[PDB]
Amino acid sequence: VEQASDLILDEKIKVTFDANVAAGLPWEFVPVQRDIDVRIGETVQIMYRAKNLASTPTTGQATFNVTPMAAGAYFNKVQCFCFTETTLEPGEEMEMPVVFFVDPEIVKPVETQGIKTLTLSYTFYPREPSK
Repeated sequence: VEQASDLILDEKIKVTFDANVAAGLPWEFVPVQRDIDVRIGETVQIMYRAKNLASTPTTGQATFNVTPMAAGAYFNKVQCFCFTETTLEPGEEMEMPVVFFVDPEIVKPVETQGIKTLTLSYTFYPREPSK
């Protein structure tokens, strides 16, 4: 429950935040690190930041693949929507904290049964008017 010390068993499980960007979002979408580890539950704060480098406002509405393959379900980002890139005016600095961990429920089902490097492949590529 945006904390996990019932479930923080020892697996220092590595995670690989695959941030990507293309024309469609002309924003300096910085990952904080490529990757982290969490003790399967360890609520770590990882920010994200986006400077809008269009010379016009853009939207953002960026697609992802929230999984290495099997898992994704077990990707404990915060719920309630809040990846708010949405829209920015030309020069505006979006930044937000995310708090994150891997669910140790990953080490339960046949689905995963071996999967342990979580990744979210984020693709900032919706639409620019012109940068």
